[PDB]
Amino acid sequence: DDKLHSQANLMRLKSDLFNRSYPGPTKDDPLTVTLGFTLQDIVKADSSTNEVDLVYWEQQRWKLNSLMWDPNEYGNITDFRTSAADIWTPDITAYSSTRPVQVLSPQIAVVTHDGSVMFIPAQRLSFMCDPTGVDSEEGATCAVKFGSWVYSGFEIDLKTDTDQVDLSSYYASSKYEILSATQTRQVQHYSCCPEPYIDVNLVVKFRER
Amino acid sequence: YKDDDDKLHSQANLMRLKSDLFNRYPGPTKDDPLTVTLGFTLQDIVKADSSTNEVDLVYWEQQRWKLNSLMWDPNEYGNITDFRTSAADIWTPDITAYSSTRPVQVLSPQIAVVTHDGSVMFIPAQRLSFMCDPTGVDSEEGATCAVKFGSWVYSGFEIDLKTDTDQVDLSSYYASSKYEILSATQTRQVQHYSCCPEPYIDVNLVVKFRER
Amino acid sequence: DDKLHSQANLMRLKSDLFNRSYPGPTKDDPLTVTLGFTLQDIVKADSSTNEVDLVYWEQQRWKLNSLMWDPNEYGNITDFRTSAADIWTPDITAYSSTRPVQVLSPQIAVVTHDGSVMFIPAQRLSFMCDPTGVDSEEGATCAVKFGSWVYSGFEIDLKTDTDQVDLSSYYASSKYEILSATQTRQVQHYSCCPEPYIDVNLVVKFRER
Amino acid sequence: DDDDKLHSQANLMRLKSDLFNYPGPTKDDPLTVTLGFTLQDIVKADSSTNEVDLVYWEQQRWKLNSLMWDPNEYGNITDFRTSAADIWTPDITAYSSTRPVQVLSPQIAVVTHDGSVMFIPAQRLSFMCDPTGVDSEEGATCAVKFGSWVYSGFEIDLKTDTDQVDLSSYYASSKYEILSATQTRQVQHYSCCPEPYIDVNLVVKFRER
Amino acid sequence: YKDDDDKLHSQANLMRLKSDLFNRSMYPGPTKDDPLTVTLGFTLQDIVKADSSTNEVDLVYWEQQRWKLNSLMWDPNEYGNITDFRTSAADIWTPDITAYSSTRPVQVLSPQIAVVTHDGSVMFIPAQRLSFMCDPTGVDSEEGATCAVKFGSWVYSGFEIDLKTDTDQVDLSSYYASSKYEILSATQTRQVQHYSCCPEPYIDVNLVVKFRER
Ligand SMILES: c1cncc([C@H]2[C@@H]3C[C@H]4C[C@@H](C3)CN2C4)c1
Ligand SMILES: c1cncc([C@H]2[C@@H]3C[C@H]4C[C@@H](C3)CN2C4)c1
Repeated sequence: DDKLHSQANLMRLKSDLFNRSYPGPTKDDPLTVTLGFTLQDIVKADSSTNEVDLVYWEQQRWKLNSLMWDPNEYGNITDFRTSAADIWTPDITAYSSTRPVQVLSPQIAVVTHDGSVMFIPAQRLSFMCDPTGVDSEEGATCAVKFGSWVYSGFEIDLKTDTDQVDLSSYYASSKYEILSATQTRQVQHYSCCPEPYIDVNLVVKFRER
Repeated sequence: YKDDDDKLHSQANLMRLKSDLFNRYPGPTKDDPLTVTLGFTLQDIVKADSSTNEVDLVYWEQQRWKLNSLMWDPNEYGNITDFRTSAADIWTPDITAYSSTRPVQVLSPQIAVVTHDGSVMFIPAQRLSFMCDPTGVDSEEGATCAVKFGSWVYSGFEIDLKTDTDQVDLSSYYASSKYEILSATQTRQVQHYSCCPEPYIDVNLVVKFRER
Repeated sequence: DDKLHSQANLMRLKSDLFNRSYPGPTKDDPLTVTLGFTLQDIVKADSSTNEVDLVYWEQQRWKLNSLMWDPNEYGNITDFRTSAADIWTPDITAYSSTRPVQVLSPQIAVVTHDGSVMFIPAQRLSFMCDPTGVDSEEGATCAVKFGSWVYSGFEIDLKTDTDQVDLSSYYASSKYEILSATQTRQVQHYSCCPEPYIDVNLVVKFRER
Repeated sequence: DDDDKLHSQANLMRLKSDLFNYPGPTKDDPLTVTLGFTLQDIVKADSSTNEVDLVYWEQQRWKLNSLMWDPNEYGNITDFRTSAADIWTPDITAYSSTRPVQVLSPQIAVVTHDGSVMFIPAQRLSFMCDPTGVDSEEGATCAVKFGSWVYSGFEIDLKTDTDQVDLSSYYASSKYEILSATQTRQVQHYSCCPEPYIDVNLVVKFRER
Repeated sequence: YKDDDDKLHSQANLMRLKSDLFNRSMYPGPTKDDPLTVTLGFTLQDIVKADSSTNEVDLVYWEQQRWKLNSLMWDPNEYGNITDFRTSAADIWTPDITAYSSTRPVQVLSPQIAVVTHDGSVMFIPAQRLSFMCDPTGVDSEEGATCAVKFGSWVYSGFEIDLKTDTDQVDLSSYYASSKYEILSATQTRQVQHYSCCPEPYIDVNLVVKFRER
């Protein structure tokens, strides 16, 4: 019965939240998405096509008024897990991939009572990269931008929580050593559009182990 | 609390607009034809395979069209001038590469932008393998290949294709590609086939390239 | 208002047809499918596995009473488009593929007021084929049967409009040239089932350009 | 005649409606599945990974009281086709595959008025096999077992019509020729559990052509 | 006709049971207030391929998962003496156990069907092919090569899902006898680790395999 009670409280929360009266962000109702990368592995560097294959965890975080609740009204529940399909998620995309991203983890988000969401898909990505110099001490340098496909900086702003990519889980016996890995918010002016555009630029310098 | 009420207000206006529009288009017909504007942004020639004569491209395919049924007065909807929506929520054109050798791979979210004048813009990123003899790519002259894009089931009487320019946009071409672009054009072609009285329209993407 | 009139006539037509009171063909209500192939490219011939990859257009046509209408009753509309997934379509299958067929085009059918349906997918198909001889003047010959996977000749019959496969859209700079290509109706019996099954046999003779 | 075609069509729709308005087999309600293979091709024998790739047709038959009807009550209809998704199908699985099976045919089944079902998916299968000896006169030998993943012999009894694999469609210009192919029902008894477990062992001996 | 009725009878009893369990008023997954223990057991069937150009190895294994829920208990006496049943894994909550270092999406080789027993226990055993991060250097020597991959919930911390094994010993009794690689050693071990994202501990089972060319 006690177990039944906490389960009903959570079901009540989710029912309350998911039947509320979210169309995504707008210039009137903008959103900030925080991005951070945890680089696991540079799997392959193909010098015949200039593609490199990375494996990483991409941490996304955003906050929505419509996902807030007072834990006191819901049995002291302070967070819950739910399918990422149950909620709005941002359309963060690599801007220079050469193959569809392959998702390596379940698509499940953690929602917290302050309305914040954490969603961390693991991905394998092939992106445009010239690995010349990777067989040298200086190594090779490559970069890929991540951002919304269709929202401007007026509707979705981005930030990182740190400039430094998390290398604490980088595979110690990878074919490639990381010499440095940074992630930087960029502000772009494009001649085509009045709106500012924002991306996060992931830059990795690496060489053969 | 006032700030919260204002967000809900804007959110409610957008949901009312979307609800109004998606409860009101069966695709183009001879009586009601549609002009679709195409433009390519070429990002990369990834691979040129001389053993199979396939060449792989990455590009952004901009598609634009305008429907009366998607029009609205911003004054009636909280001054909203446009919105983002799933491409599955609206009709989209069946523009197809005519000489692909693999199903095209989509690299971007399939989300379109709709503006109050009824115009839609949809720009999927794609990787395409298509029929191309790369002979000469290892030379100053380079190699030349072409692929036509057009509707699968609509003739020129139902969908007219336009380009805004004959010049492919190369301002985002990957600087360290294995292949450099000598030229890239996109040309509207009107075709008359012996099989059928109705005219056909395609856009011919012609790319000249060589090893960097 | 005129445009809305045109559009309303089209929706009325599809509504009327879609709500009729077609379960597929039966022995009492058999169907004839016209099948035609147009070859675009022999992409690859693998002599290590005896698999060859072909790109082609497969033209399928059939006619249903239930899809007929009088254009006078419907604003003179003579035809319309529908997703192939929204109507019954014949389960035409290559008998000797070695990988799932890959679809290179939209799956959209054209329905005409006389009740005829035209569906023309572009496909890439890997099938069983020994390319020995392809580097000689006489080339190599291969064949693949196409037919309904589950309907016998008593429910689905097949016909061609011509025995000669159209080569005029064949890729002029393919690694392989076509020496001949024919398509022929065949009737076959298998131990599993008492009824005959119909196929169209595609026979292609080809060699290195 | 248009009325007659609608008549037979209505009869079929009525039948299907009646039938499609079963929790799987149980110890109290057991089911026999008959299996037979038609081996079409050994496509590939990979001595670098000890994987061999087979293309075959897997015939499955079983019968359910819930699918029976009197043809006299339904316009003399004696069978019909229906999507395999519309009915229960057995979970027959290869026990040593190394890749997900690739489906090469439409998933459509044939139901007969006696309640029997015939379902014959064409598949490409990679499975565990050491092809050592394949380039010799004696050839190589490989084996793979098929059976239910989750049902015991008290729920699903497996049977074959014949211990001979059907070779009547084996690709005559395969890279590999068949020396013999058998499909043998095996019953195993285990000390752990009161119920017996059943499989069909597919054994193929083959060599380079 | 009596037998036909009896069959219908047992079928109705099973459908009644399933309808009753799947409409209970609903298991929302584990929480800090209602935590769950998941037992894992690995059966290694084959090392298919070792790729020294990319340091990726491909395994085939069966991943046995077991857990128990109150909401899935019934009295067999109330349901025709039914003591267990099979059901699609989509009909029930299942744990999001994930390899932490795969390099390609895991491929499932077996039907997604679970077995539920009257005491509320569940057994789900998917067969999988996995590519993961692994340096095969040494595989062609007597000492062979050693690699490891962690398995754990992707989104549930140790406060919601505890993972356990029953044994250190990876089951090798169905390992392919003519594999390109023979297994020198295989162990499965529970671990607790912290990550940058969160303050909570996450639990994994570490699968360690020593292998060499046969
Ligand atoms: C009946 C039901 N499903 C499939 C079939 C198959 C069988 C194998 C092959 C030939 C014939 C028999 C029709 N078709 C293709 C028949
Ligand atoms: C919380 C929410 N989403 C994802 C996670 C990830 C994080 C990376 C990795 C380890 C740990 C932390 C759990 N899991 C896999 C935690």
